[PDB]
Amino acid sequence: GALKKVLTIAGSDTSAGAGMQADLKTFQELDTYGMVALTAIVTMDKDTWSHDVTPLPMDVFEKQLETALSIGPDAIKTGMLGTEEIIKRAGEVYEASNAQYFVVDPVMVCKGEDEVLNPGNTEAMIKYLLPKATVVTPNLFEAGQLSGLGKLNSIEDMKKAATIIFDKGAQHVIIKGGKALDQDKSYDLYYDGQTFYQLTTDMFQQSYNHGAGCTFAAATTAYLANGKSPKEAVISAKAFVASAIKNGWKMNDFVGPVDHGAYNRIEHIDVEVTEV
Amino acid sequence: GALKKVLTIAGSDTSAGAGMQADLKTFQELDTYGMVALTAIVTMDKDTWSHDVTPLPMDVFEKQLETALSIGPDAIKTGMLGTEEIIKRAGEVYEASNAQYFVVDPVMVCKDEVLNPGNTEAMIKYLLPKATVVTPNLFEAGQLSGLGKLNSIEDMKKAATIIFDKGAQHVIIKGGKALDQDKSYDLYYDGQTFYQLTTDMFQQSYNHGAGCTFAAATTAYLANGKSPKEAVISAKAFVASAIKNGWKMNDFVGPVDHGAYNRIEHIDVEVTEV
Ligand SMILES: Nc1ncnc2c1ncn2[C@@H]1O[C@H](COP(=O)(O)OP(=O)(O)O)[C@@H](O)[C@H]1O
Ligand SMILES: Nc1ncnc2c1ncn2[C@@H]1O[C@H](COP(=O)(O)OP(=O)(O)O)[C@@H](O)[C@H]1O
Repeated sequence: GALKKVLTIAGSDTSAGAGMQADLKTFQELDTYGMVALTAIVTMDKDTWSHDVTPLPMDVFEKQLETALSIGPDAIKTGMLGTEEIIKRAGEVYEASNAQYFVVDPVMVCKGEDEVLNPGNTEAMIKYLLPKATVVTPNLFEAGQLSGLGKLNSIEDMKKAATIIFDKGAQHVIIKGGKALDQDKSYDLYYDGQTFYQLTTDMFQQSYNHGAGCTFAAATTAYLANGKSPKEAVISAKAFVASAIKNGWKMNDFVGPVDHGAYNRIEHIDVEVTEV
Repeated sequence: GALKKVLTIAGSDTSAGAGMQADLKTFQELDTYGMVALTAIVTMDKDTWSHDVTPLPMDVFEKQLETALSIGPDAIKTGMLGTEEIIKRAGEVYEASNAQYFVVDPVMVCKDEVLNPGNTEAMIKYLLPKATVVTPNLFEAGQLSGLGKLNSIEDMKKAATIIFDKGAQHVIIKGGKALDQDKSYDLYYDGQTFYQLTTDMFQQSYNHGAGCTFAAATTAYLANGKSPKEAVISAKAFVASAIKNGWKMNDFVGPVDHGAYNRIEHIDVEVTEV
């Protein structure tokens, strides 16, 4: 049958490792028809790599959503969304569409590493996106914010956060451990409301991992669209991103992206799956 | 070795078949590191499919170029560029970069007339003399050459000569549906020899993004080390498969399948000196 239509709602990462660029790249690697409704353009200073976020006007955001809704996505992913207004609209486009899958990557920006910048966006994601999400994909910080637990440091903490987030309406929860968990291996925790699954790969180099989160969530969405269950989709996504990470490369002294095409071009990576 | 970094200077096609979307998708298919400096956003009315083109401000355009230049592209493609100002800056950024390859897709909208011939003039002045490859369709080639309507391979040879002499190192004029409908003929010229490139003419219903995809593939193939002639032949094969495997999105548009070459099938290109 036809390619599945997969929409991301996200900003442009000019460096092209994260943002909508990671999304579209990943959708393409996974044999789906990628689409984007652009929210903002992120650029980087040539000397410091300091970010500058330029919002797109709401009129143009809405016109893009109108076109995408008309086309009719089979699955929708949200990336980093910067305002309450866009968060609310993203949930509404999903609800208006005939998409069967909604993957929410609840991206938050930090003022420390234990302090959120812009707590209002967290409340808006809880209010508008969690109750709609097929899969929500917080990192360890984000999971602590969504759950209200604060700092999480263990699989047991992640289980508690997943329970809470599920109870807030997300159908499936994957709490990424990854670098933030800082163990010998890379652990994530998947929950479906009944069983907790720990997903494990090797922990690869950490220097060039830009776009890992976006890519994981994008892969999850494409795998869902192509007919994997949420559990299978997150397992497959972890393999996909792990290869991308292993094969990350140095862009400059400030960043290096994952290699989105590594899973297909270079190597598959094994994922261990255990009940916890 | 490292992925080649390939930048497109292009707008967003919200429908995702053409524009920067086709470019990034094609770059990815061809095992390069795709990047975009966005010039504009094109949206379509849900009921009539009427297009609205929203230019992006020059300040955000410049911020993107600074980032992309810092990264350091190995190859740059230009897509549909809306203003003489942008056309000029695109050539400048190529020269400022260490990129070895510049692929200019001289996209025009036919309104033997364009909306603003000043854009054609700016392409001639600022882009053609920097281009490794320029990739006009039959209409665009008439405009760039000053010949108007082209009807034949012979006309295409004249237009290719004129465009080459305006300073493009290599010229491929796409005939496609405009020229004939039993086969899809293109004319490649390197200043020395004229080559006709041929595939079968495939379905014509769902061909959205074909031109962008062709120029994007040319760019990636040059970045990955194919000569200009081999790059354009490979690009024609790549897009031929994408066209053959095109599909209906809605009543208004049917995109090419950018991944068809690698996932579905290759298509051989017949090459003959003419
Ligand atoms: N260096 C690494 N090696 C292996 N897996 C990793 C690594 N970094 C992250 N991951 C995995 O990549 C995915 C994305 O992780 P995420 O936590 O979103 O990235 P970040 O560290 O930016 O927050 C998760 O599946 C996570 O386990
Ligand atoms: N229906 C078709 N069958 C086979 N090849 C085609 C078809 N339509 C276009 N082509 C080829 O696709 C490429 C892009 O052509 P074209 O669509 O003329 O560019 P443009 O969109 O800029 O008009 C060329 O190599 C052309 O020969």
